[PDB]
Amino acid sequence: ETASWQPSASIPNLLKRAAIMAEIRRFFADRGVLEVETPCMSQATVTDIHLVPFETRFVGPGHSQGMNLWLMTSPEYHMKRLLVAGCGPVFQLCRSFRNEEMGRYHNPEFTMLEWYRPHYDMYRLMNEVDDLLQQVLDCPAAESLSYQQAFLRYLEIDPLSADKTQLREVAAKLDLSNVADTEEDRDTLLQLLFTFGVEPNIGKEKPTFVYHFPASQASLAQISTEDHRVAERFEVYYKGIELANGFHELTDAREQQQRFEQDNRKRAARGLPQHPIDQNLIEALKVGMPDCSGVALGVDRLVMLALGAETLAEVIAFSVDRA
Amino acid sequence: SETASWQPSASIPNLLKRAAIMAEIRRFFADRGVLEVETPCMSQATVTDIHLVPFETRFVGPGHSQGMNLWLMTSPEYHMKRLLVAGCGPVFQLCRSFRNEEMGRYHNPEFTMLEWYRPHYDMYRLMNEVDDLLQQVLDCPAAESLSYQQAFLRYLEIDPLSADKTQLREVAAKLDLSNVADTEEDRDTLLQLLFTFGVEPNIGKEKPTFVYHFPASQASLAQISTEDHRVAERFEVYYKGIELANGFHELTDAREQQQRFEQDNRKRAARGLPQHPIDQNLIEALKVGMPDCSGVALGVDRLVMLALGAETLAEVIAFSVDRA
Amino acid sequence: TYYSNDFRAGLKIMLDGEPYAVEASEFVKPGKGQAFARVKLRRLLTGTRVEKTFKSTDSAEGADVVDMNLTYLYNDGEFWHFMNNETFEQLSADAKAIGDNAKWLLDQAECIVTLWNGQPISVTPPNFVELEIV
Amino acid sequence: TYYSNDFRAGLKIMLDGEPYAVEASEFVKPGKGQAFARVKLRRLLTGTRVEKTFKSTDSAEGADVVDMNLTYLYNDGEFWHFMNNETFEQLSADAKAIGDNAKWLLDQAECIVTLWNGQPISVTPPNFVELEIVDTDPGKPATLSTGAVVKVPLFVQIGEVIKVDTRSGEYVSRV
Ligand SMILES: NCCCC[C@H](N)C(=O)NS(=O)(=O)OC[C@H]1O[C@@H](n2cnc3c(N)ncnc32)[C@H](O)[C@@H]1O
Ligand SMILES: NCCCC[C@H](N)C(=O)NS(=O)(=O)OC[C@H]1O[C@@H](n2cnc3c(N)ncnc32)[C@H](O)[C@@H]1O
Repeated sequence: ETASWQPSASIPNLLKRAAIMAEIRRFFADRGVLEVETPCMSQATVTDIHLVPFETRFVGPGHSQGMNLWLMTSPEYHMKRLLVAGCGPVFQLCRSFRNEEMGRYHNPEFTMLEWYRPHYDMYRLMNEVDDLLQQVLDCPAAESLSYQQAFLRYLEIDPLSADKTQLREVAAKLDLSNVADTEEDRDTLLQLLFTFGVEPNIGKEKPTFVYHFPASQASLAQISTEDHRVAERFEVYYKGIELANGFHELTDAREQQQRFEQDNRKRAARGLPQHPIDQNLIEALKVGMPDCSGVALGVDRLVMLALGAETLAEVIAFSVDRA
Repeated sequence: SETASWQPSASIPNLLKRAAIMAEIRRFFADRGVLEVETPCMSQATVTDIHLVPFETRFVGPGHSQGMNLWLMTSPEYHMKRLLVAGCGPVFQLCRSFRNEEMGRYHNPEFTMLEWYRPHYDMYRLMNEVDDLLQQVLDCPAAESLSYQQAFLRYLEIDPLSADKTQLREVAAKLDLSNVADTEEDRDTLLQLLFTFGVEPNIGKEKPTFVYHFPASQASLAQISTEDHRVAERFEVYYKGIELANGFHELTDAREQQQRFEQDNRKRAARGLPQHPIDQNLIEALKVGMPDCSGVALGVDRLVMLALGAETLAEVIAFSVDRA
Repeated sequence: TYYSNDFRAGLKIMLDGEPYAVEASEFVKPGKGQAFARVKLRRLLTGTRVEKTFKSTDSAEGADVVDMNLTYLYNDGEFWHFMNNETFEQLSADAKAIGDNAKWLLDQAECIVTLWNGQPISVTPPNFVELEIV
Repeated sequence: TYYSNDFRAGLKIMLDGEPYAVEASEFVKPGKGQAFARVKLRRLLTGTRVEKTFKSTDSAEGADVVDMNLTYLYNDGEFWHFMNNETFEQLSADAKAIGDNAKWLLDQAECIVTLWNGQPISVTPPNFVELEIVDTDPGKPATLSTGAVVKVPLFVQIGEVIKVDTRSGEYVSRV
């Protein structure tokens, strides 16, 4: 039950988890997608605004030198360096770390499944994901909704045109005024409305894909060429659980460097520490990365839904609480 | 000259062959019904093993919350033993391990480990399984195996179990190592000095060489032999001058295990090394009941290195520290 | 004051002028978004359940809401009277406070009264009463 | 001023009064054992090779060892005299420093002189020297103007100048 020495996950659960891991490796082996292993520690980190990484320090043999390192929040930068090196389609099942993150569906350290597909647009990648969710969750083909139509459907509002006033009252109808009336960031408003207005009503029977997030929420995705208002970014949800985030990767070194610079300006303006831009990723982008699409999926969450567990701690040998 | 830093340190072909080797190992255990488990990289407690210096990090909870220090696992043993007690049966893990103050041709602050445990297997039955794995992956012949003792005679012509502290320094002076031996007062320290610079460089030349029954003093978390209580139920396997694995017949007595840790801290305090709190989760589990078993920790990078003919860890790792 | 991520069940907090009880709390942090607390609360002044969102860095004011096991005296059709056998003090509960409980409030009987800032807002009758069959 | 695992080929360190030059250093740390620095050095006083183990914590004091081009001028039974072409100053090397290269020094030769604390500890003559044969008979042993005895072809006679490789001490050709 709860004696701290005991694992948070049950043996039966661990047995099935492993089986799902193998099911996942097989799926990629059948598609000729190579497996790789990138570092957990690095001299660089990510600038993404809401993430806060773990830090640790390396001290060389005999107490000679010193060197600060960051634990990877995701394997993305290293894998992009590899795509440029010419590795072809690759995937990875690694352990990632995110500080300040713990709860029913979050653990400071979790298992991530991330893969890249050269020459696959956002749609061909999404279809691959769907095939994976179908085999592991044993569910029907997911549905696909655009960020725009998801808002209109469930909130009768257009996230691409509506303005702070119009959507601040949708927040009042959702009873979120306390966190909205005082928010002057349009994007933060949208996220607030999406995560609390759309996410909980999505993917009830089968998983649901939501693409074309607003351009402001592109992260490392390309901006659409058709509609400069949306980005080539997508996420997939099931039973109210966020399963993966992916996108048609941005390959313009210039633009990618500007966004990282903006991330740092936003962080400072908020009192958050600034993180040095990973020059290796930039440098590799300058050499030229293959046109491609990638995606990161929370394995722990996939296993959780597949075994019908109620919490993430149930499918993890030892969650932080007792690690 | 060197390739640009953004680039991986190992050739892509080596990365592909590493993946094939990785799949080869998983297949090997999957075929023997050994379960794969993923234990945590971060923990509230660390090890007391004297010569290990662990990485440290700080965990801050959502919003306003008291910070909590965490250590990165140097090995998954403490968690797998807790898992053993919880009744997982034979299990293995291909994890990422971390060790500070270790940089070199054969060491990386972070490296991949293959660690597995066999409930009801004795030291020898486990070594045989290690032999099957090595032959399998390296395509070498069946390993040879000698005791720590007969390994010392055959190369340094001295009986480690008896030879007093003085005869020990003579063999030391013989291979020009007196600079560290003469002022040295710890018997196991000299014994280790001799073993790694006097026996290791001469074994496993043509095929893997197991060395079992280390002095009871270098038992670590292994049982002391019932027969000859001068040796411990522990073995290490070497090949081409590379230490590949370390395993042993696991100490099941919680009372005994606790004292052993207490002794680590004292030996640490002496050496002026920081002390570490004993992992109560491991102790509590041992109290409940860990079935008799044997476990082994194999360095995958070094195994992949040998298999590929690489000359440094960095050539089988996607990104070495300087590029990480 | 309490911090969003301390909202354990049973916590009474002041919100937009009213007293609430925390039923449950959940950590939410969507892809590329900030961290939140999704809290299921009990709107005391009306006994209904509501859900609220907070930044993980938000906080709230603890509210004064305790449960006195005062004894029921009588009601004049409008107010229900209770007393403290120790304090000797009396309090009046209006029809909305006693709510759908007057049915079991038999003269002279100990009850558990929930009072917000002294005055009652909730009445909990010991549902082990022996009544008449008129 | 230097740490074991920080040793690196070329580093000039001191070990028990004698100067050494690092060739290679390897980090070693066995199971349950402490960390070491297994390094290969050249005993600069004896042109010898040598290998030793240090604790990762052990340190070594730097050593003032540097090479330098000097031109050999002459010998006088006590010191072999060289001259700094830049500074205009001269140094004297005893027979220990000259080691076994005395028989290859010809007035005016550019030489690589290894200095320790200023004084010379070893001398390297030019890869090829041109010396006259002062005695030999109608291969066959021949005596050079330096006293060096080298094997030359039978058709080489006294008075003829030849080129020898000072590394292998062999006759290379005629001049
Ligand atoms: N270029 C490829 C896509 C990049 C995605 C980006 N790096 C990213 O992190 N997206 S994410 O949504 O923040 O994370 C992806 C998934 O990881 C899982 N995740 C994220 N944080 C946690 C935590 N803390 N615990 C468990 N699982 C987590 C969850 O399924 C997320 O959908
Ligand atoms: N419970 C039974 C197993 C105990 C194992 C014991 N705790 C242990 O760590 N033995 S070890 O020799 O120190 O490590 C095992 C192997 O891990 C590998 N290793 C250790 N440190 C490193 C480093 N730093 N880099 C790469 N590989 C390493 C190497 O093959 C070692 O033989």
